[PDB]
Amino acid sequence: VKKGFRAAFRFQKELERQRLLRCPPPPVRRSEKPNWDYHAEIQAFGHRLQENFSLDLLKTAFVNSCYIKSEEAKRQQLGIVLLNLKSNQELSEQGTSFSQTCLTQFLEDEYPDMPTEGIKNLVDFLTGEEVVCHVARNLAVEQLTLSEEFPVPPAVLQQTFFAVIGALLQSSGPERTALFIRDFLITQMTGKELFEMWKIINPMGLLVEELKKRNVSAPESRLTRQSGGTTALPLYFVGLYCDKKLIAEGPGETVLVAEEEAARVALRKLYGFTENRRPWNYSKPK
Amino acid sequence: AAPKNRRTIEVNRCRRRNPQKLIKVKNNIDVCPECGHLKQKHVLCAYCYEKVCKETAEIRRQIGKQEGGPFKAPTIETVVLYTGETPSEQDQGKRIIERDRKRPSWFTQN
Amino acid sequence: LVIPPEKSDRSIHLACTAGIFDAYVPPEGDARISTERMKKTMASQVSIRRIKDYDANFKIKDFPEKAKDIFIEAHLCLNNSDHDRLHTLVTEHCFPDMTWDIKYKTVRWSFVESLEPSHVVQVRCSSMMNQGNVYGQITVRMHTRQTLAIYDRFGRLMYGQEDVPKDVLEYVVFEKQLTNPYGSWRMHTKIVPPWAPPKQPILKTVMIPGPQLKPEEEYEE
Amino acid sequence: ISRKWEKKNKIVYPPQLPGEPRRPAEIYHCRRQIKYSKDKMWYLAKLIRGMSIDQALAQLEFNDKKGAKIIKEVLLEAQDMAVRDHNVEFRSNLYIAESTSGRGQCLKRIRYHGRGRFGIMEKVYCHYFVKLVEGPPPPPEPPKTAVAHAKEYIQQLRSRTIVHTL
Amino acid sequence: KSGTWWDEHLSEENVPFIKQLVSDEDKAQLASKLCPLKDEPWPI
Amino acid sequence: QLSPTELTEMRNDLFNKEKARQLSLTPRTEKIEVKHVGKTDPGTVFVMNKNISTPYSCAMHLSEWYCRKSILALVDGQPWDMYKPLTKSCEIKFLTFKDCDPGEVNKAYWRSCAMMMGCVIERAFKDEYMVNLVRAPEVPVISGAFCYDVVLDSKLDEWMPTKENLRSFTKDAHALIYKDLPFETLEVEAKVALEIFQHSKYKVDFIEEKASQNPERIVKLHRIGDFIDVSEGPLIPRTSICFQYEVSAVHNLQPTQPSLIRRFQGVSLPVHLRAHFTIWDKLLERSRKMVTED
Amino acid sequence: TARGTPSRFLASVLHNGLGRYVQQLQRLSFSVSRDGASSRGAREFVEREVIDFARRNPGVVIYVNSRPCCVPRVVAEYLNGAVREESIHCKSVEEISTLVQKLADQSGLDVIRIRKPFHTDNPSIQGQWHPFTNKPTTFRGLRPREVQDP
Amino acid sequence: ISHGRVFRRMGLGPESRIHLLRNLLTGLVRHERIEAPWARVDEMRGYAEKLIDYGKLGDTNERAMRMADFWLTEKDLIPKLFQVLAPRYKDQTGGYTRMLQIPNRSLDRAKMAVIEYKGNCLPPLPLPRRDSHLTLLNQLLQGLRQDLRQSQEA
Ligand SMILES: [Mg+2]
Ligand SMILES: [Mg+2]
Ligand SMILES: [Zn+2]
Repeated sequence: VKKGFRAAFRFQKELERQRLLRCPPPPVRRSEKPNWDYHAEIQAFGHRLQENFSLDLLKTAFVNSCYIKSEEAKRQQLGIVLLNLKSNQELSEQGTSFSQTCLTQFLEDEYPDMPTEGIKNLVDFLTGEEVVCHVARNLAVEQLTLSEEFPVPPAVLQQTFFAVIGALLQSSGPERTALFIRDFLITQMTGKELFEMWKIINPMGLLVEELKKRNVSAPESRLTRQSGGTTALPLYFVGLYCDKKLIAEGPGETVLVAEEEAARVALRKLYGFTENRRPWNYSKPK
Repeated sequence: AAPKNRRTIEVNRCRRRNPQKLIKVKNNIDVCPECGHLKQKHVLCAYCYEKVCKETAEIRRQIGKQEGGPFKAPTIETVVLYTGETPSEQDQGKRIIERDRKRPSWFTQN
Repeated sequence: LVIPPEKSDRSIHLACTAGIFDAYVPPEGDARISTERMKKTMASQVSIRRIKDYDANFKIKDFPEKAKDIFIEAHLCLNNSDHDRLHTLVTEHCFPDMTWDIKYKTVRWSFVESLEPSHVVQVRCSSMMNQGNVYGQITVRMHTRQTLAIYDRFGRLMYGQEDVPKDVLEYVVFEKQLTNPYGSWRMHTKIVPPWAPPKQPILKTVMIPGPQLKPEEEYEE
Repeated sequence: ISRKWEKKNKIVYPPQLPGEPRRPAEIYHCRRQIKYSKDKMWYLAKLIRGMSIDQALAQLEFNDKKGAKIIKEVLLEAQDMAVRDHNVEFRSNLYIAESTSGRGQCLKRIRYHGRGRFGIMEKVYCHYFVKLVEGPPPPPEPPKTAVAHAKEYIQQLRSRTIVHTL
Repeated sequence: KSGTWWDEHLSEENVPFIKQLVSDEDKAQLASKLCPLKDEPWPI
Repeated sequence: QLSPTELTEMRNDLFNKEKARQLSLTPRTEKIEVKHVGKTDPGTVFVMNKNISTPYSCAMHLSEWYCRKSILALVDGQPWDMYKPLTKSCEIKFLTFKDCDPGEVNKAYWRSCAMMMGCVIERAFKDEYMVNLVRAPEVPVISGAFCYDVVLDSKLDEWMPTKENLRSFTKDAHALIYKDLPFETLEVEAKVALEIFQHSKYKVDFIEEKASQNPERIVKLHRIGDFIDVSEGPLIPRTSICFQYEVSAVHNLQPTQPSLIRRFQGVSLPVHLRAHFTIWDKLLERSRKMVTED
Repeated sequence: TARGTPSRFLASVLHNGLGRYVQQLQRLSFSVSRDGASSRGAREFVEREVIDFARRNPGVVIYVNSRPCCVPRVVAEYLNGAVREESIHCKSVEEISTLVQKLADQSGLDVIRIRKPFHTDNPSIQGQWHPFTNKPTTFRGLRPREVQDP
Repeated sequence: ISHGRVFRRMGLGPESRIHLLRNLLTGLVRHERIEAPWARVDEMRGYAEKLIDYGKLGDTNERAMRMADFWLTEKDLIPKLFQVLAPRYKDQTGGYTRMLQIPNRSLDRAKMAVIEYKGNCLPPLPLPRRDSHLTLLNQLLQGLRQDLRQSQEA
């Protein structure tokens, strides 16, 4: 036995760290965690977003129906109305509608040649659970979300995010909310492909339909480049020629894959979603 | 000749866990149709062999009790008779070994 | 470890008896129901007189409610693994029977309803100062509905169901250490009638092995 | 010393909800202070890894090593306690998920040599550990095939990125 | 998976029968090849 | 009528409905006692569940050696499928291929092989022709080939199978063996069997014959995967028992006045009784000859 | 070393700055002591600097807890769920202010090796190079040693 | 280079090997069934057969009497050999002994086998027996044999 207390304390702390690593604890709410003040968190959230959110509207948006039901159940269990808390269904509907309209208008303005199906699919991708939940988690909406179950379900998180959007629409008008949408949902298209967002099947048929609309002749697929045709690692570049004029070229491992890629490239060119297209203008409205 | 350096645990594992040094799986194990115990195809069943050995030891003890001395080998044949059995015409003229038990089913009186 | 060394001034103190003084005979056809009677009543009256002499503040007419409460509380102790309260509620002869086979099993039990009110059927007491302690035992009959669902160590259902209530008729014998100032009525044991129907079959299938055989031995029928 | 392997038979899992699959039973058994070398016992422990409770017993019964009998006795008692104490319906429905050997407390003795020299011999002792899991033995992993190799090579080729560039 | 040999499952009656069959077949096959020039010979 | 796929779907739906009906009829859990009367492990008592437990479960209470070796179950002196649920307390014995008198085991194995041959023959035909499975004759084992009777389409009146066709049938049978599909058994009533096989006149005739034979007028049915057919008795537990399987004989039965019936013939040997290459070739050559019941 | 430590690529949280800049720091929690000699700098910072920092950063929630502790501490929590804990033990007010400003300026991503000093989701504009980029074409696409119209 | 060496090297020498084989043969003649290591119990099987051949030759033969006196350490077994053992196999021209491998010895894990004289009074040993003729393969082969016999007799 050696005299000392500092070494024993440090080793006890290291042992506690090892025990935590061996038996990870289940996650808990940040509100349940110490150093929490809901009003200050709401105000700081508004200031970080740099927009004049109304406190009452924002709190009603963060209040969900499932939390209200859970609170009523807890009141019934405790035998205790004073829990007349508004749900965020109306704000969620308003925010969802305004966001859909704003995204549709922005996509129509930026890419006029995009068809209605493409615009709808892009709007659905931007308003889907993945993008909306990612944005909410990175904006700490999930921390302020009042939900019965932790972690917050993706549908509840999306509803809370759209309720926040609707509260912003009510508080600061439509233009500020449109700027917020442009800054926080349009940016999610960065580093994304048109067909990576909108998943299509049989691009050749869609290309043929577009050429029929534009009165272009039926495209002809021709092998432009070939390498290692009779090997295990072939490369093919197939070009689509309309009236002996090249409109797109696609590479692939087989002839069918190369032709499909060429059709996809032609569709991207027709819809204006080229890789070297003009970047989205994020400059302030002046 | 002394070793030059200590051999590492990696080399030791590679030597020890080689498939040649591992125990091979025996595929000749079968089931004895009589006693139901496991046996090899080319080896007699241990259960039945032990049973036969016990019976043979009892018979030899009775034979020695009848003989009652060393260097006493009968000049005639030997027949073992169990309870409720009488000497037969074949058994006539042969030394009779009396066993105080019922004849086993496997010990068919041929 | 069976017995402490002899010639010791300190003797082992026992707060309960191994068995019943006289097992009450369960009437045949009692499930259907759900002179000698006078003699049994007189014996019960003698036992009640002894019990009241040792503790006047006692009522046989009110005992069955206390017995039912003790039964329910002891089974809830079985449910929630409250061994201290179970010890306070039952005797040392009864605790091992309840807790020995459920050490690594989950027991879920409830007391839904009582089909018939509990009735005292026999009261008897031990002889005067067997070891300086006089024990009184009361036999009660309960025709109630219970739910049982036992799970194994891995959380798999093993026997019974927690949802469907089933009729249970049972005789419970209670014992109290009258001489002990702090002694109280505790569940001593239960009596299974010979005519009682067998319990429900278990979920799993059990193989009963045949007689073991040595090499020199031969099987017999 | 450490005796944590016996405590693993005291883990009381919570009751399973009806919308859950049936949890296989797990039985831990061990034998301590066996007068045998752990290095020699390792081969016997390895031989019966992943096999069935009957094939393993057959191999141990028809193996000539001294520890085969001890491992067979351990497996027999483990099967008996799995059927009796634990809730295992069929005794043949078990497979050896784990089996291993470890060192134990040993004694040192003096070995005499010539010219007054001597050596130190150690009386080796080993422990045997076994874990049985209810259910048929898991199927052996199929050998890696040419199709799998080609797929992996193509994936490696397609995962290439231009390194040290913009 | 069990090791097998041709006469493992054969009975006492069938043990000599298969041997006789295979011996007769081998003898017939050997005898049938005694006329290479009478059975489609290659050019000499 | 319906397509063959829809007909199989309807038959499977009726089979599952009958299975559910029997399971519902099975009241809760009841304990039955099964006493083992075999030479090995005598005096064993199994406390099993009525209409649920099987002789396979009895062998699993016993050792895996019993499970693999045992092919048929003798219950109260009657043949019983290893997967057929037990209905009452009784006495049980296990029968393997290498028994002293494996007559019942041989019969069950040949019936299972005939059923598999019928299934593969039915499935290995284009939709342009009609395959009408009739019945499996109970030819003795010593004949050397199990046989099944099929009435093909009139377009195939002048058609005869080729060596490539026989090879394709053999490959389909081997694929069925590799699938390891157990021989599910179900004893249904005559009305249920008639409802199941209403589209097949030969099958309903055989069902009527079985109902006439049995005083209770119940008919046994067996299913491998999705193929459902009537059987004359118990079958082997799983298709994995068969090791060497080949169909190399199709004989046109004469006279052909009613229709051109074709008898498909095959020879099989289980894993436990496999044969050498030369012996198997001799058996195949023998089985290529026509086998006729006497 | 690099081989003994994890690594990542340069990135940002929700494309911070593309449309607007959002301060990634969300919460600062100071645990200080009233009588501890090692918390003199922390006490001075709380007295004369924390109010100005709170004014300059309205979007950061600042909690101060004066409890018995030998080692005063500061915990920074960022919008991306990252939590960083730093010690202000025996640090002057200027050092504490510099540390707080550094935590405020940090984006919350793990401070590890960055493989490339640049990041771009559109590396090429005119087209990424392929082996056929600079190669010419042949009439009828004839390969070398190939006869046309055999 | 041991090519064509029918006799193996056992014991302390040739004489020791002869004495060990003689003791094993004497025990076999006495008890008519002995278990021994496989090599040792296999080496003297031919010696036992030739001893039975000498017994058949008879006690009146001087060479046979000398051989019996040598190979039988206990002199009470010579009358047995010349009076009961030889007449028992008088009909047979050979194969008087059965040797069967048994499970290995417990201690040294040695390959063990039991040898016995045919027709002994001791209980019969379990024997390797072929499959019954009623099996599937045997029935198929019997049918093939019947068909081939019919074809031959046709
Ligand atoms: Mg000395
Ligand atoms: Mg030697
Ligand atoms: Zn045996």
